Amino acid sequence: QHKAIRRDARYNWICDPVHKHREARGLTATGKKSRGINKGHKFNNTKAGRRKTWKRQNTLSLWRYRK
Amino acid sequence: AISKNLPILKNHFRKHWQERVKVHFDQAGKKVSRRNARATRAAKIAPRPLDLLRPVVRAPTVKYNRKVRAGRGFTLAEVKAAGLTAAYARTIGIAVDHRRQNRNQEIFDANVQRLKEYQSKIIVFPRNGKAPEAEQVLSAAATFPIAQPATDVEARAVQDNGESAFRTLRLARSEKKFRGIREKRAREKAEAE
Amino acid sequence: TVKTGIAIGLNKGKKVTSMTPAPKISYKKGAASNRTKFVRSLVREIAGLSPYERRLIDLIRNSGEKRARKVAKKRLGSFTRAKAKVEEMNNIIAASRRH
Amino acid sequence: PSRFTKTRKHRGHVSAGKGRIGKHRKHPGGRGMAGGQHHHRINMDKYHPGYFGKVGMRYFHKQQAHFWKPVLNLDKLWTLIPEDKRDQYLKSASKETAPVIDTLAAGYGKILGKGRIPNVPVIVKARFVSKLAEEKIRAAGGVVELIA
RNA sequence: UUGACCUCAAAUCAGGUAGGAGUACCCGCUGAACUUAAGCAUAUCAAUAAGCGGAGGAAAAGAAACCAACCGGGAUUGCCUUAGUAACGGCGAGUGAAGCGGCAAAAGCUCAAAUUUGAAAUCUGGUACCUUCGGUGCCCGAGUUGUAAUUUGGAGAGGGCAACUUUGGGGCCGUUCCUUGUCUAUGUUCCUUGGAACAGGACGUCAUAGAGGGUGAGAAUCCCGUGUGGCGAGGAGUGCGGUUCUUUGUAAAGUGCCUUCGAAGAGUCGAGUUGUUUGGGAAUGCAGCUCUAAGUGGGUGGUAAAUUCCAUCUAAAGCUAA
Ligand SMILES: [Mg+2]
Ligand SMILES: [Mg+2]
Ligand SMILES: [Mg+2]
Ligand SMILES: [Mg+2]
Ligand SMILES: [Mg+2]
Ligand SMILES: [Mg+2]
Ligand SMILES: [Mg+2]
Ligand SMILES: [Mg+2]
Ligand SMILES: [Mg+2]
Ligand SMILES: [Mg+2]
Ligand SMILES: [Mg+2]
Ligand SMILES: [Mg+2]
Ligand SMILES: [Mg+2]
Ligand SMILES: [Mg+2]
Ligand SMILES: [Mg+2]
Ligand SMILES: [Mg+2]
Ligand SMILES: [Mg+2]
Ligand SMILES: [Mg+2]
Ligand SMILES: [Mg+2]
Ligand SMILES: [Mg+2]
Ligand SMILES: [Mg+2]
Ligand SMILES: [Mg+2]
Ligand SMILES: [Mg+2]
Ligand SMILES: [Mg+2]
Ligand SMILES: [Mg+2]
Ligand SMILES: [Mg+2]
Ligand SMILES: [Mg+2]
Ligand SMILES: [Mg+2]
Ligand SMILES: [Mg+2]
Ligand SMILES: [Mg+2]
Ligand SMILES: [Mg+2]
Ligand SMILES: [Mg+2]
Ligand SMILES: [Mg+2]
Ligand SMILES: [Mg+2]
Ligand SMILES: [Mg+2]
Ligand SMILES: [Mg+2]
Ligand SMILES: [Mg+2]
Ligand SMILES: [Mg+2]
Ligand SMILES: [Mg+2]
Ligand SMILES: [Mg+2]
Ligand SMILES: [Mg+2]
Ligand SMILES: [Mg+2]
Ligand SMILES: [Mg+2]
Ligand SMILES: [Mg+2]
Ligand SMILES: [Mg+2]
Ligand SMILES: [Mg+2]
Ligand SMILES: [Mg+2]
Ligand SMILES: [Mg+2]
Ligand SMILES: [Mg+2]
Ligand SMILES: [Mg+2]
Ligand SMILES: [Mg+2]
Ligand SMILES: [Mg+2]
Ligand SMILES: [Mg+2]
Ligand SMILES: [Mg+2]
Ligand SMILES: [Mg+2]
Ligand SMILES: [Mg+2]
Ligand SMILES: [Mg+2]
Ligand SMILES: [Mg+2]
Ligand SMILES: [Mg+2]
Ligand SMILES: [Mg+2]
Ligand SMILES: [Mg+2]
Ligand SMILES: [Mg+2]
Ligand SMILES: [Mg+2]
Ligand SMILES: [Mg+2]
Ligand SMILES: [Mg+2]
Ligand SMILES: [Mg+2]
Ligand SMILES: [Mg+2]
Ligand SMILES: [Mg+2]
Ligand SMILES: [Mg+2]
Ligand SMILES: [Mg+2]
Ligand SMILES: [Mg+2]
Ligand SMILES: [Mg+2]
Ligand SMILES: [Mg+2]
Ligand SMILES: [Mg+2]
Repeated sequence: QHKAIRRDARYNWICDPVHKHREARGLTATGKKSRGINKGHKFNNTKAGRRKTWKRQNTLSLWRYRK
Repeated sequence: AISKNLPILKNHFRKHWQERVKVHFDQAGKKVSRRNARATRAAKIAPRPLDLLRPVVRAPTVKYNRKVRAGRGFTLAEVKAAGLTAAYARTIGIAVDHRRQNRNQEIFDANVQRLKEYQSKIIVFPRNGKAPEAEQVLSAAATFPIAQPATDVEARAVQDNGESAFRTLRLARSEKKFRGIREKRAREKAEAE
Repeated sequence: TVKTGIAIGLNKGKKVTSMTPAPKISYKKGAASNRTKFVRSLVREIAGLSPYERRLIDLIRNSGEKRARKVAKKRLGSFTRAKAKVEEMNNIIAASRRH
Repeated sequence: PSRFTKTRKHRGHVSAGKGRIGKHRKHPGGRGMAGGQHHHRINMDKYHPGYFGKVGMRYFHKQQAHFWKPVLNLDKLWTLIPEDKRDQYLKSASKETAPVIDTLAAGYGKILGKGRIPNVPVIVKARFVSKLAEEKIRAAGGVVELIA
C-alpha cells in the first residue's frame, strides 16, 4: 500500500491480489523448495504440483468417439 | 475371482475414479471457440500472420533422427548470419531461441536460407507512416513449409568392394566391446621392465 | 570425435559437416576472478581456521594425508571434497612455514 | 440394444438364469486375482503357466527407442520402390543404374532375408542387415550400403 | 546545561491496511478407516474422505543447476500417444511414471550485482496551484549499514578507434467491443360443425419470416415475436482519416573491429542418519537432527564405490498472457 512500492515497476507486482499470503501457499523460495517445484526427472511427481499431477494421472479421459 | 481361459486384465478402478471422469462433450464447442479465438486474434493482429517463423531442426533420439521438423526458434548465430539482430527479429515475426546451438552446417544453412526467404517475402510496415495494407496471410508455416532434405538420388552404379558389410557391423561391435580390456592389456604390456 | 557413418561401434552415427559453435559465457561460472580471489584471500586471513580445519592440519602433521582425507571425507560430504580440502590445508601448511 | 439382451427373456423366471441352489452372490471366490496360488491354482497352471515368480534382470529407466529397429524382409523390399518405377527398374535389370532404396526413409532398422528378391541389382541403404540378407542382395548383383 | 546518534515505546496523532463470507475449480499442510488381499499385520483403499491455512477469474507452473546420448532437441501448461509399459510390490493382491513423436497455445524476461564519486543524479509525506487514477513548486523526512542510472550470463562492462540506422506522447467524431432502445411482410374472406374456430372445406397472400409462445379446440398469414436490414443512446488503457505540444533535439537505442576484464545467491549445495513419500529399485522428493563445501567448479547423466575422461546445464533470488 506504500506508494514507493505501488510506483517503481520492479516491485509493484507484489501489489497484485494473486500475491496475498505467498508464504501460506508455498510461493516463497522455501515454499517451492518444500513443494518440490523443480525441473527434470528427479521431480516427476512435483513440477506442476503433485495434487494436480495426481488428478491428471488418475482422471479417466473419455472422448465422444471412444478411443 | 479367477475363471476360464481369458487374458489376465489390469483395469485400475479400485479408487473413486468416478469422481474424476472427464467426458469431452465440449469437443465441438472448444473447436468452435478455438476457431473464434483464431479469428479474433487475427483481427487483433491484422495483417501479421498469426504465428512466428520457426526454424527447421533435426529431431533427437535415433528412432526419430531421420526426420526434420519445426523447432522453437532461430539461434542467435543464425539470426546474425541472416543479417539482423535477435531483438529486432523478435519484432518482425521471427522466433529466436537463445539456448540452441549449431553443430550441423546443413541445418545452419537451411535456417539461414529460411530466414533470407522470409525477409524477402515480408513487407515490414513503416513505423509511423501511412503503411498501405498488404492482405493478411494467416500462417507462416503454410507459406514457408518444412521440407525433408533429399539424401540420395533414385539410381546409381553398384559399388561393391566385397567388404561384406555384415562383417563390418560384427567387427565394429567387437572393437567397442573389447576396447577397454585390451587398452588395459596394452598398458600392462607397457608396464613391463 | 568424427563419426564413422555406421550405426554401431565406437564413434557410431552419421558423418556431418561440423561447426563448433561460439562458446557460451555460462560454462565459465566456476571462474578465476581476480576480485573474488582477492576477497577470498583477505577473508581467509581475517577469519582464520575452523575447528575441523585445525584437526585436519594437525593430522596432516601427525598421522598423514590418507587419514586426513578419511576424516575429511567424514567431515565434508564426499571424497572429492575431502581431497580438495586436504590439498587446501597442505598449501596452508606450506605457506605458514615458507618465508 | 437393451431389447436384445437375455435380461428381457429372464423376466418372469425367478433366478434370472443364475440358479436356485447356487443363488447368485457377491464375490464367492474372492475379488480380482485372489487365491491364484491357493484356490485358483489349477486355473493358473493350466492357462497361465509362468505367471508367478521372477524372470531375469531388471532394466532401470528403459527407453523404447534404444530398441527401435523395425525389420524389413527381402520378400517385400521392392514395395519400397513406388509402383510406377518398380516395373521399369525390374525390366532390363542393370548395374551402373540400380535403384537406391533407403530403408530408414521408409522406417525400418534392419534387413532380414525371408526370401527371393528377383535378380535385379539393388543398392540397399540399411542401418543393419543380417548375413543372409547380405548374401541374397549380393547374389542379385547388388550392394548393401551401411548408413546411420 | 545543550545538541545529536542508536534502540525501544506512547498517542482517539496524519494517512492506510488485515480479519469474515463464498469455496465448483486452485496452492498448501494435516490425515483415517471401512474396503481389497477370499483370514491378516506390510501393502491396498489413499499420498483419498474429514480437519485446517491461503488465492483468483482462473490458479499453479514457467523461460533449464532440463531432456538426452541423437545428424541432437530446447520455458511452462493441456490433449493424443508413450502405457497398463520401464519399474515398484507378503514380486501376492495390487500399483505405476518419463524422455521421444503429433497437436492446442505460444512470449519473453528481472534483480544481487561494479566508484555517480566532478552531482543521491532516487523516493514517501505535507503544503500551494493546476491538465486531479496524476503534474509542478517549496518544505520536512527516508536514504550512503546504498535510493536512482548502467549490467543478468543469450551475455555484458571499461577503454580505443573507419561508421551508419532509428526520435516519443496527448483530446475529438466514426470505427474493435460491451450494454441497451426503436422501426421493419402477408386473410381474421365465404360455407359447415361447435359454447368458443385456432377444426373441416373453398378461394387467396407473404415467406432471407412455416422457430416459439399467447389468444374460448391443431393459427406462417389475429397478436407478440421470428427473419432481414435501418435508425439511435450510454460506456471500454485503442488497429486508422484528420488534429496539435514543433530547437520535444549534439537525448536515448542498436550495429564493426582491437584490447583488458567478465563480479554470477552458504548452514546453502552436498553427506550421514531418521521418518515420510515415490514407479524411482545399495534412498524419487520432502522434512527433522548432525556434519558442512568449492571456485576449468557445482549440479545432473535412474546399481553402491575408487580412478580416468566425456556430455549437458549454471541451483541455493524474482516476474510473466495463452
Ligand atoms: Mg499475476
Ligand atoms: Mg517463488
Ligand atoms: Mg510443502
Ligand atoms: Mg510419478
Ligand atoms: Mg507440489
Ligand atoms: Mg489439483
Ligand atoms: Mg496414468
Ligand atoms: Mg471424441
Ligand atoms: Mg489409448
Ligand atoms: Mg476352465
Ligand atoms: Mg466441424
Ligand atoms: Mg469452448
Ligand atoms: Mg492462434
Ligand atoms: Mg546441430
Ligand atoms: Mg545460462
Ligand atoms: Mg613463524
Ligand atoms: Mg438384433
Ligand atoms: Mg416368476
Ligand atoms: Mg417371460
Ligand atoms: Mg426354466
Ligand atoms: Mg446363466
Ligand atoms: Mg433365489
Ligand atoms: Mg456360484
Ligand atoms: Mg454363480
Ligand atoms: Mg493354503
Ligand atoms: Mg508374480
Ligand atoms: Mg530374477
Ligand atoms: Mg534384476
Ligand atoms: Mg542371417
Ligand atoms: Mg488517527
Ligand atoms: Mg478467509
Ligand atoms: Mg477444489
Ligand atoms: Mg494443491
Ligand atoms: Mg469403498
Ligand atoms: Mg485391490
Ligand atoms: Mg480382508
Ligand atoms: Mg471377504
Ligand atoms: Mg487371505
Ligand atoms: Mg476382518
Ligand atoms: Mg499412498
Ligand atoms: Mg482420489
Ligand atoms: Mg479435504
Ligand atoms: Mg487435521
Ligand atoms: Mg473474487
Ligand atoms: Mg484462461
Ligand atoms: Mg500466476
Ligand atoms: Mg510464479
Ligand atoms: Mg537457470
Ligand atoms: Mg532426446
Ligand atoms: Mg546440446
Ligand atoms: Mg520443454
Ligand atoms: Mg494426455
Ligand atoms: Mg507417441
Ligand atoms: Mg502401447
Ligand atoms: Mg499409489
Ligand atoms: Mg511434442
Ligand atoms: Mg538463464
Ligand atoms: Mg364462428
Ligand atoms: Mg375440433
Ligand atoms: Mg358438401
Ligand atoms: Mg380465441
Ligand atoms: Mg397458435
Ligand atoms: Mg412468422
Ligand atoms: Mg412461426
Ligand atoms: Mg432477426
Ligand atoms: Mg543498453
Ligand atoms: Mg545464480
Ligand atoms: Mg554456510
Ligand atoms: Mg538445508
Ligand atoms: Mg503426511
Ligand atoms: Mg507409499
Ligand atoms: Mg529416502
Ligand atoms: Mg531417505
Ligand atoms: Mg544411480
